[PDB]
Amino acid sequence: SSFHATTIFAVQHKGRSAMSGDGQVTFGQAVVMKHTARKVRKLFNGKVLAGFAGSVADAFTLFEKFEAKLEEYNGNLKRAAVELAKEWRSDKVLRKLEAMLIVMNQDTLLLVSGTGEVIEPDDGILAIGSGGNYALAAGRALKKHAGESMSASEIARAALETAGEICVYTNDQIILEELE
Amino acid sequence: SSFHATTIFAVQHKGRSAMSGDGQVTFGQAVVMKHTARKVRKLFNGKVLAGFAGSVADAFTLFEKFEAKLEEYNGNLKRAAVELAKEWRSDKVLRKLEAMLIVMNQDTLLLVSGTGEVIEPDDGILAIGSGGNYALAAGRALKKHAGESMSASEIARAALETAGEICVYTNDQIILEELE
Amino acid sequence: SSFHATTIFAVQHKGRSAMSGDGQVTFGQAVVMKHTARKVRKLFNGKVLAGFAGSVADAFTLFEKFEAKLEEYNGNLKRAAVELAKEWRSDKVLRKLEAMLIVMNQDTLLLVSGTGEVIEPDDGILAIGSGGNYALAAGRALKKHAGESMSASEIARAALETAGEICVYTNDQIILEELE
Amino acid sequence: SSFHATTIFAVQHKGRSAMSGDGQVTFGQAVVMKHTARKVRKLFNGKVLAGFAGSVADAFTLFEKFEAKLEEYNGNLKRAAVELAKEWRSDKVLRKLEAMLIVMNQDTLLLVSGTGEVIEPDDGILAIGSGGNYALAAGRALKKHAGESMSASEIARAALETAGEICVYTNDQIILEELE
Amino acid sequence: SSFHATTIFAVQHKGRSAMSGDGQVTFGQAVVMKHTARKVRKLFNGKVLAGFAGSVADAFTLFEKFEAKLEEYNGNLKRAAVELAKEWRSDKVLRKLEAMLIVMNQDTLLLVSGTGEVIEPDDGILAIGSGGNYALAAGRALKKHAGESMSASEIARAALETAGEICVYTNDQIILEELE
Amino acid sequence: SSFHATTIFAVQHKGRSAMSGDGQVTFGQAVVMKHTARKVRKLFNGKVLAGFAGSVADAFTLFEKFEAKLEEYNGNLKRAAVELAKEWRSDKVLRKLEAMLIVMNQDTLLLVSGTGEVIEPDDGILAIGSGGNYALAAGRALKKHAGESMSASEIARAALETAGEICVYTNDQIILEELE
Amino acid sequence: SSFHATTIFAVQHKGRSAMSGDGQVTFGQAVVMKHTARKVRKLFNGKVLAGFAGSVADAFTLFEKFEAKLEEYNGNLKRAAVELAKEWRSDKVLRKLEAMLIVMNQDTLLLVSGTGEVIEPDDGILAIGSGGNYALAAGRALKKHAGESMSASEIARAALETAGEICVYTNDQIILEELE
Amino acid sequence: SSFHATTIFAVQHKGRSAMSGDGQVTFGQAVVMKHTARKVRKLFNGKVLAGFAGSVADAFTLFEKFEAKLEEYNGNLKRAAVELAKEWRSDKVLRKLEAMLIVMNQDTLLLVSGTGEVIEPDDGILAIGSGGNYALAAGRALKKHAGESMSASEIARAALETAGEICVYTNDQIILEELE
Amino acid sequence: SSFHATTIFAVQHKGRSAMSGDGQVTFGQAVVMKHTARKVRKLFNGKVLAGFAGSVADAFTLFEKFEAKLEEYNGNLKRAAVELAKEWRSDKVLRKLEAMLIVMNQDTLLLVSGTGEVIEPDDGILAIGSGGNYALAAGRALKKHAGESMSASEIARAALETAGEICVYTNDQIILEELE
Amino acid sequence: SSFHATTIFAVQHKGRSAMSGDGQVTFGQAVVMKHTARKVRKLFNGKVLAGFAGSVADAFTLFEKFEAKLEEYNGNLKRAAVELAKEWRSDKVLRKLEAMLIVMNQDTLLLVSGTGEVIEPDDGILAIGSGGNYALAAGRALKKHAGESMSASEIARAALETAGEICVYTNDQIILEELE
Amino acid sequence: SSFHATTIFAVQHKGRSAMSGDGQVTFGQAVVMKHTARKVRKLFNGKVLAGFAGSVADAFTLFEKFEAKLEEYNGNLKRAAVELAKEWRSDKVLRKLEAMLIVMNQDTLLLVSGTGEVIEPDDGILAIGSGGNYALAAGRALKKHAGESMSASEIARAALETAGEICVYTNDQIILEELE
Ligand code: NA
Ligand code: NA
Ligand code: NA
Ligand code: NA
Ligand code: NA
Ligand code: NA
Ligand code: NA
Ligand code: NA
Ligand code: NA
Ligand code: NA
Ligand code: NA
Repeated sequence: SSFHATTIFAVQHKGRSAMSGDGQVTFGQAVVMKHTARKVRKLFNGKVLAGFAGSVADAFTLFEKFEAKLEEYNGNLKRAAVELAKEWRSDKVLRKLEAMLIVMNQDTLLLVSGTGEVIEPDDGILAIGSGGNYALAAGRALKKHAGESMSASEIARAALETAGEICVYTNDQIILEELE
Repeated sequence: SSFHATTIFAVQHKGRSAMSGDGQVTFGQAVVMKHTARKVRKLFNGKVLAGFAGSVADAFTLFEKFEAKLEEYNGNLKRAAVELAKEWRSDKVLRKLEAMLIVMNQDTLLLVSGTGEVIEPDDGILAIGSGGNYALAAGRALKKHAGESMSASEIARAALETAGEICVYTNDQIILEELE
Repeated sequence: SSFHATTIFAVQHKGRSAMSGDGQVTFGQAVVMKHTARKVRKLFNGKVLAGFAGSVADAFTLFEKFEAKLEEYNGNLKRAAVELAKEWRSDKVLRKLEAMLIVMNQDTLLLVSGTGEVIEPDDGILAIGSGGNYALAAGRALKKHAGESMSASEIARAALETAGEICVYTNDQIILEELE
Repeated sequence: SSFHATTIFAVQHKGRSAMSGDGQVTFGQAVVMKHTARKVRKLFNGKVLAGFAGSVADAFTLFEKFEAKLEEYNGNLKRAAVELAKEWRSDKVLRKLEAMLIVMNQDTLLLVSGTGEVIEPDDGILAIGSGGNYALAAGRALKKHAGESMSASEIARAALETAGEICVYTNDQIILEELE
Repeated sequence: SSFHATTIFAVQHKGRSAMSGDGQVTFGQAVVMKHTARKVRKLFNGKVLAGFAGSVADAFTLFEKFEAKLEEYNGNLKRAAVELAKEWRSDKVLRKLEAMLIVMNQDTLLLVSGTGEVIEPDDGILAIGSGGNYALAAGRALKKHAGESMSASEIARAALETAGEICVYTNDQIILEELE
Repeated sequence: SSFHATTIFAVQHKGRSAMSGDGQVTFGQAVVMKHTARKVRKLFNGKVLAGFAGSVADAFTLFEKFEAKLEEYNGNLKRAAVELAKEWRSDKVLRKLEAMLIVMNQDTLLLVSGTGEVIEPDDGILAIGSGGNYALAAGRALKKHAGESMSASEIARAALETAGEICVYTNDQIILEELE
Repeated sequence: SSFHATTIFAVQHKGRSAMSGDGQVTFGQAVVMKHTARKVRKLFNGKVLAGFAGSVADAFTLFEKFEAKLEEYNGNLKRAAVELAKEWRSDKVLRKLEAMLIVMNQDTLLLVSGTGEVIEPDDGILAIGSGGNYALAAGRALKKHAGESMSASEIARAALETAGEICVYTNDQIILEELE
Repeated sequence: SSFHATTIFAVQHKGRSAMSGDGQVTFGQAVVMKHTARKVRKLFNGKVLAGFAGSVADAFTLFEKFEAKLEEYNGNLKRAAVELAKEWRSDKVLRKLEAMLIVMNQDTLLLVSGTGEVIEPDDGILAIGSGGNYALAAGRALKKHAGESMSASEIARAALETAGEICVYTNDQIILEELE
Repeated sequence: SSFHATTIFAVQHKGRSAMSGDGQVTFGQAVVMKHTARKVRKLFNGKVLAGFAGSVADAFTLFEKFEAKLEEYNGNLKRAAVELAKEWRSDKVLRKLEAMLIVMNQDTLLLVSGTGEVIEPDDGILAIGSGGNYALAAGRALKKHAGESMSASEIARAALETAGEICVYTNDQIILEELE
Repeated sequence: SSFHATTIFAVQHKGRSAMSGDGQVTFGQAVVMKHTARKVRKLFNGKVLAGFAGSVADAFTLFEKFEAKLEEYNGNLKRAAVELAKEWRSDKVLRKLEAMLIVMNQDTLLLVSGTGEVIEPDDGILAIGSGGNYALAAGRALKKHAGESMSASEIARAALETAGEICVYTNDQIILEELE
Repeated sequence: SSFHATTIFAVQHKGRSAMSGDGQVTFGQAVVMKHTARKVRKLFNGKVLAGFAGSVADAFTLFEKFEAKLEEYNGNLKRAAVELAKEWRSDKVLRKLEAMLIVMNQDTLLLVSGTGEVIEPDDGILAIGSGGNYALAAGRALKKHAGESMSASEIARAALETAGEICVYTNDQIILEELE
């Protein structure tokens, strides 16, 4: 695709879960078409945060499917994720997607891919999209050297701000959701 | 090279001259290193405006060769430009440069390239650099359909503003210079 | 070349200056030959810090050329750098080096490059090399949201630590130098 | 994919079997998302060791298929492995996987690939994945020249350590399983 | 070129210094033209061991050049090595060589490259050439995990045996030099 | 070069010589910087028409040189052309130019190139530039099937109009010179 | 394929319709196999003219599909074409053909393509194939500046004659068909 | 494929029909695997000569297919040839063949291709394969300029001799079929 | 695939039939995984020798398809080979294999490829695989110039030895099968 | 360059010498600018025939150099030709020319190239340029099989005609020179 | 260059020295221009045999440079070869030649390349050129397995014959020189 993924960051910190994302939709090398896209949402009656950085048709397809697996498996995030991955990597159309998916609940944080990966981080942080690695670095750092004086939302928010500031493909229209 | 040119816009409008530029310095595909670069300057005793979007050492090599060409052909901008163009494109190293130069005095506005082009626009507008074509589109549009209500500086600033809003390689730290 | 550049991070914070770097020397895609390289040094009687991530033969040529420039412009970092850049971009050989130089005295921080760039950052941080952008994201973030409880050297070290943890070309063998 | 395979090593030495593997999950050129993956498992009631460096949806599809072949051919490692190969290679999707499979019981050791290869080594060692070749050379050297003073598990862990030290894609978070 | 570098390994271990090398000279992808090439020599009245895996016309130009720098700087391996590198990286012809040089005296081991690298290993071992990395993994594995019962020349030899056994560009015709 | 040549057409018809050219200066694939460039001129006291489609620095260099050969050889177009070609193809800088030169006088029409060609057409028509082949086809046709009711200027003019109408790289700001 | 398309030109002028084409069949870069191919035909009882420059097997499939479409929409050229285009762009095989179709009845001229284009020209001329754009330039020109002394068939023939004379892939073996 | 087509020539001349072919089968760039291949056969009770220069599995599939179309359309070379082409170009596998088919009966000569070409030559001669063009030039030269003293089979043979003598992919093991 | 083919050589000499192959299984460019592979086997009850260097799952698909064709065609080797070729070349996956097949009985020796080639040699020798062309050159040379003093099995053995000596992809662990 | 070489043919037959050449000057893929070039000339007072398909500035530099060698070595065609080659190939500019030179006197016939080749044919014929290979095959066929009924000049003209008929880059405007 | 190297083979066997080469000069991919070229010569007064398949102007530059080194080093072949190599590899043009040199006297046989290689074989055989690797495999095979019954000159002759039989670039017009 000529559209660049947006940037999504997620973190669990002191009993709190947050997921932040910017809104920049770039087409081609350089042209911004939208500034405020919303690529982070709540699923399963506000019990789960989901972030998909690709197109909305692919986001909805994956959200619906993940919702159905969550019902079929009684809220078990890990199982629903593994089964989604299995389906995703065998689907002729969706498998080729570059954009990844982050799902999280109260207990755990997961990265799902179209090549069929399901990855649980070791420090409660995942990041994806064009800016994802910069936000990853900024959050990891904030949580380790400033964890005590910052929360999960202040962290998700700062990580994305740092990334907007260095990534040309990430902007400063930050959307932030938390689980309570 | 891995450093992107900043964006420069120039306009002659109703007797006034102005030049503007953003400050975004990007290295590689996506990484911003500086936000407030200055690449628009006054030369030749505040009588010309010059804009060069490439590196500093090339800026000084070119600006010095330009000064010398002016104090050689009696302040004639067209002739000094042409002769700088002749020497630029025959220099083993400098002629490979992608970055172009804009010089302007009270009377005329010129683009100079290291392949030896000297171009004087038909509509009082030149633009170069990563966003230069978006600034060119914005400024031409304002000058033709809203020129009666905007000054040369208003257009200069407004063109850069549009360019920054749509081009990932151009930001909102605008620097503007005017003659007189 | 096949040899990757090590990673170097520089920061001015609260009147203090620091510069860290790792020691991983990687050859080709994936083969580490050395873990404890020293690519950060003091110059001009311990008044400036210099980091160059390229080869030793190029580090010596550039550290000696900059030494000449410093004594020839009496300690003035900016004028030395600009003259270094002009020399570096004119040199048939050294002009092609991808690796860059960071120089800093107690007043200011500069990046110099073989293409002839000289860049002073806006927020007192520079970083270069393989893991540079991760270290730059980690450092910018800690300064904004944890500046009031971390010093220049603590930030330098944590930004290199963050970078080594996410970047395969950056290790944990950190060298840190400061000015008083 | 963009995800790099982890490193897996297997060895039969003096009647003992052992398999080691690291935890590094690298995405794209240089970015580590996970440090502690588990890609080495036990199957068939602790009679076989299986290593698969790939994604988990793929690793489960293969561990399931192989288990089904092992019970159909009554624990015969080679018969199950050959029939796995046939099926793997005639699968429109999984056939394309770069990630290979190592399987072993108390009697032998076999690499299996989506191209349909089934290879038994001549010297009791296989290794695969990003760092596989470095593990192989370490492992083989130790077996041949230090084999009276190291056991299978000692060698397995040492070959992976050696590989972790020289390969940027292999870390030091070593998981080791043996056949009791 | 179309000719592949042979393989060379060096190690310092319990006061002893050894350097081993194979003899396989391969032309193009796959044709072996010689099997007993000698690319390991003693220089400086049997006090230094030098190894260069590229062509003879280059290996002599470098050995002569290196030996002059030694007579000029009175046995100082490090100094001569750096001056070699300086000269080498500014030479129009020799700067482009892929093949690298290893020099070692009783006290130290050094890799020199035509891009101007001078690298002392942390662990007493260097290896270069087609099979260099395999020999590096082997020798490192031997020294760490079977160092108390193996000598420097015994390791040099073994690391090359392993390299030859797994790498198609490395044969079993080994040459071995040591310093007492 | 990123600049596209403009389009030039030339014709001798019933004792008349004309040369027409459009004014579109395109940079990159698609961006028009100027509409009215003048790339056809008179040399040698209005006795010769010259058309060069490249940059002005190259146009002037070539016009001056051609002027000097014309004086050195007493107006002989063919000889001055051949000597220019010889000089042009040996000059390290100019030889690589893509744009060609058309010169004509009362008696004859010539195409000169940087690879050293001098070509006299068979039907008194030459064309060059982005649109040149379309203008060539349009003129050839006009002169053969409508020669009697159209002159050299009406032909040069129509050929360029046809070409503006089908070539995206040629526009309708036509400049036309004739010899009397 | 290696086989080049012949050249076809179509024109409505003064109530008259004509369609010409050459017969050069070129294989590969430069080898002519045939000089007198017939790629222009009459259909639907001599009321329409069809030119297709591709292979005979594709000419028959498309001339028969268009025949079906014509009887199924009662002579209406535009509705037949649009339905042909939809069918052609859906077909797994024929959809990739570079060659295009020109159809014309006494009312109108259309171009149809495998990508599903249907284009009616603005000035009553179409052309396709190897020499198509030269024939299009020659024809457009003769109609504008010699329309009042040339008929539709005379223009068709002169445009193909002009094209053959400048295009290496177009010969002089012209076939012309008209409607009364 | 890696296998090169052999060479085949056909000619009709003074009521006689001949087809000649070499036997060289080359694999990759340069390795000859057979010298006496027979790719010229008689079909349809010795009434047609067919030649196909690709592989045997393809040459039989086409000869069978062609011979069925002949029994179905009662000896009509042209009709069967067109239906062959229609079928061939819609076949998922055979459509991709580079190699072409020549069929000729007493009255006519035809080239059929898998892109659906059916071409009758103007001058009684076809040639295909590696050396086809050289044989085509030779045979054409013989027929025109030495036709009154050479027979059809004498030309087929000579055109192949010449082809073999100048083309590395064509040898001198000639097979010759004729119809009375 | 990243697995190179072993080398296989067959010969019929003085009424004896022989086929040899080495055992080297190389992965990627240079890494040897196995040294004693068996790619030469006896089929159809000790009556045919078959060689296939690819993977064992393709070996068995092909060795089953081939038995099934021998029964269909009453042991007629050439017919079965031709029908194997037809089905191999139309198989969507197998069609793409680089590895070729050699089959042989008492009377004849064929090479079969998945592009549908079936080649019987003219001098009683075929060879395939990595080192095939070396083994071919050796055997043709021994057979022609030392034929009167070697047996079929001696030549097959000496050809593979020669190939292993020059080809980095061929080794010295030779398997030999004969037919009475 | 973008300009294609013209076709030149030379032949010695029964004591007569003759050289033919066409006139087509093609630029880029397909565009003919000239139909009647003259690239075949007489030198040295009508004792030698020279053909050079290239540009005229180059063809004159070579005809001049060769004439100077012919008078230095007293008409010795081979001595002059070899010394021409040496000089041609050591010329920083002309050495790169694809266009080759044919020269002949009453005794022999020689191709000379900027790579330094000097080739004498075995059968009295050379040909060069775009259509050279087709002329060669035509020429050779006629000489060998029709040589008692055609002279050198008859063959020369016939080989070029044949070449003009099959090659899109060669026309029928044949210039012929012979040694009286 | 578009001219392929002839094939050259040298051998020392039982105190006799021999060198053979074919005569095929091929231009581009496939066109044979000469069949009897002489690339094997006797030098230094009948004492050394020299083989070089490239052009005669390079042949003579090299054969002069080599004489000049033999005098300098008192007929010591290996020394002259080594000094030739050094100067060849630093020559800006000759450095780039693909053709290699074989020189040989009564005592020794060397291969020299313009990348500075000098190789003395271990089994008395070298070969270079298009068919070199085939000639090498043949000769190694005749020497080792039929050595006791062939002379040096017989092997050289039989090796080139074998190579010509399999390699499309090698022919059967063999030149043989010996030293007593
Ligand atoms: Na940004
Ligand atoms: Na922006
Ligand atoms: Na790391
Ligand atoms: Na590591
Ligand atoms: Na080996
Ligand atoms: Na236009
Ligand atoms: Na033409
Ligand atoms: Na041949
Ligand atoms: Na080998
Ligand atoms: Na032609
Ligand atoms: Na041959």
